Amino acid sequence: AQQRKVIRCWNCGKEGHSARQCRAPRRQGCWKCGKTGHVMAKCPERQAG
Ligand SMILES: [Zn+2]
Ligand SMILES: [Zn+2]
Repeated sequence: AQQRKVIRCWNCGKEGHSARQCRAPRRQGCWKCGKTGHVMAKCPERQAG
């Protein structure tokens, strides 16, 4: 049904801008999984937590 989306703001995920202007608090360091300061460079990707 509603199949349409505008530029999704990376970092927070909001159709309206990108990651250069978005820095909300809810932000998530990594993005392939979404967690916090941690990033793909050091993302555990599902661990013992
Ligand atoms: Zn945003
Ligand atoms: Zn991550």
